[PDB]
Amino acid sequence: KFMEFPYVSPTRKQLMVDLMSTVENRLQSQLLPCNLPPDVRNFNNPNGSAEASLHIRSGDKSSPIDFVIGSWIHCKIPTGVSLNITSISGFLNSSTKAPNFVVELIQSSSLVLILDLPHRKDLVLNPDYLKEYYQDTALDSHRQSLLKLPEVNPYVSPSLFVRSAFSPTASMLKIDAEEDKLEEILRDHVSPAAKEVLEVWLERCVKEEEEKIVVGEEERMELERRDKSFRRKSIEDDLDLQFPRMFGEEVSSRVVHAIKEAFGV
Amino acid sequence: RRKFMEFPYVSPTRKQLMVDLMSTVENRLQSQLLPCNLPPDVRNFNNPNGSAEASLHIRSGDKSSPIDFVIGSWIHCKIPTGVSLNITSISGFLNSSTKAPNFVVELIQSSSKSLVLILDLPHRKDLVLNPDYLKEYYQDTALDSHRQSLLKLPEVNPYVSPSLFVRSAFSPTASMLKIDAEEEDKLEEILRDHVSPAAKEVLEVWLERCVKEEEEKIVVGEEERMELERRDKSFRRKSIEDDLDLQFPRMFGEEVSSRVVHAIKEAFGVL
Ligand SMILES: C=CC1=C(C)/C(=C/C2=NC(=C3\c4[nH]c(Cc5[nH]c(C=O)c(C)c5CC)c(C)c4C(=O)[C@@H]3C(=O)OC)/[C@@H](CCC(=O)O)[C@@H]2C)NC1=O
Ligand SMILES: C=CC1=C(C)/C(=C/C2=NC(=C3\c4[nH]c(Cc5[nH]c(C=O)c(C)c5CC)c(C)c4C(=O)[C@@H]3C(=O)OC)/[C@@H](CCC(=O)O)[C@@H]2C)NC1=O
Ligand code: NA
Ligand code: NA
Repeated sequence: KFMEFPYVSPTRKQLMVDLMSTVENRLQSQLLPCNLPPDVRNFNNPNGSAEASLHIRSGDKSSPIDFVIGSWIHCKIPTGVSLNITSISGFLNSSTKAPNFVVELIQSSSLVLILDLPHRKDLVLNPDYLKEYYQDTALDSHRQSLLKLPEVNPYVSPSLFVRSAFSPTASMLKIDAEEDKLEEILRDHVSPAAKEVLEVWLERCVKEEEEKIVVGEEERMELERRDKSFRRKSIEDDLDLQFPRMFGEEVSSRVVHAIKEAFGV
Repeated sequence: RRKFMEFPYVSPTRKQLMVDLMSTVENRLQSQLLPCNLPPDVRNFNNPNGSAEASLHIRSGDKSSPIDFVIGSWIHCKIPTGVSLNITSISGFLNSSTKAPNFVVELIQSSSKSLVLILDLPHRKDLVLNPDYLKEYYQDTALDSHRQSLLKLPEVNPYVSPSLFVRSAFSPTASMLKIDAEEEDKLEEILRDHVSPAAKEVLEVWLERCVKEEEEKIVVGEEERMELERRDKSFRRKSIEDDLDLQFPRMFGEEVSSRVVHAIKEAFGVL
């Protein structure tokens, strides 16, 4: 269990737990046991400059879920600075068309937040999917709400892919600053927002009893290609050239092997 | 009784940018632009009461040309609020004989508070599915530089549209900007010193890297061709039934709208 969240702050560490828990609970009926070798559920750099923990529960069949993943990456920058990442991502299989789920707190020095329900179909070709999963809900409210905060501004990634892989309502934020209020921000706004978002994913994207015969060979293969494309790109950009570094060639390869396998790539 | 290239109600700087822009297009694509065949009724029109006045300019592309058609326009309208709305724009649309990006530049001044600028090379293929399309037309270029460059200016800020559709229909490098204040004096400087160069450079990459002659002998495969067709349909469809279908009957009265919306839907090839 990576539920320890060692290096993070209590407030941050607390959000990750509530979030992860809700996930595993509201979904027990459809999630399988974590079947990762202890060698992957927890790993670090030989020299001890970086430690991490992974948690991956795959979905049962008949279930709309492909798999879920939680993790925290703690590293020590040779510049004396410490990088700490904590995330939770939900991936759906092609038996469903509904958006995925992702929340991430990223802090190298301020703090970067990523909260969103990643669309799984082209929104320009499918104007109805846009209406169904984003207009109707209130995903945009959470983004705008967080914006009002003075020490909170829009975060635009250096990667164009990242920018396009996220939905129009996705919350990509850079919260500048000074513990004190930061933790207040997390507990009073971020968490409420993050939990609300996850809420919509569960009750409207995962839970369901409508999809008879729907999603035919073509539309379905469409999804598997797009999901595959996305999953591969993101692993080649975040792992392939960032892991051999943080934990040495020995580790990465085996951890990235597991992941690429978990991701079907 | 104003012509398209007259741009009556806006300012000199804005008016000049729109003229330079449309002319560069017309001059640089002489070889493949067909002349405007819009009836007088559609080139220029207004609401019988005098509240709204508009001018349209559409040049369809010849066959063998990668161009669907280019359209230029300006809408002047006086809101029951006592305030006036002015929109000027130029869009370039490519047909299925190519996969290359489209082109758009729009200036929108609803209130006397802010001028909204929309400058982008709208993508025509899904970027997550086609990462190479993303690398070819966006990374490789310097399109994002225009966006962050213009953003440094204190008076300039991000403009996030009420419409989720609009938010997705644009490329990640698009410049969706909200330019501050009515400090006429400084506004005119920005458009003159920054927006103009930015737009002409953007239009420049469209002309020489999306449209550009060279070996245009590249045939869009059978299935890629159909996707483009479908996605272009969807986009145009949405775009018109959102901007025109809900706003025109209001601005110029049912009589004119149906006439101009009909001409537009025809040039966009929709049903
Ligand atoms: C839907 C799921 C996901 C999305 C959308 C996602 C997005 C982003 N991750 C970044 C980063 C990142 N991620 C990880 C972990 C990780 N990545 C994957 C990918 O498949 C997996 C499975 C895992 C778990 C093992 C590390 C170690 C790490 C960085 O060092 C990097 C970062 O913070 O640098 C400052 C950001 C790129 C930077 C940018 O904005 O230009 C970008 C925001 N990461 C997702 O997991
Ligand atoms: C590739 C081409 C185009 C793109 C991509 C495009 C995008 C946008 N137009 C908006 C608007 C808009 N457009 C027009 C004219 C017009 N629309 C079409 C559509 O097919 C045609 C053919 C024409 C005739 C030339 C009017 C009158 C009008 C508004 O009142 C509205 C606006 O700004 O209100 C403040 C924005 C809505 C969301 C927002 O507020 O951010 C959004 C940014 N408009 C294009 O023309
Ligand atoms: Na703010
Ligand atoms: Na600025």
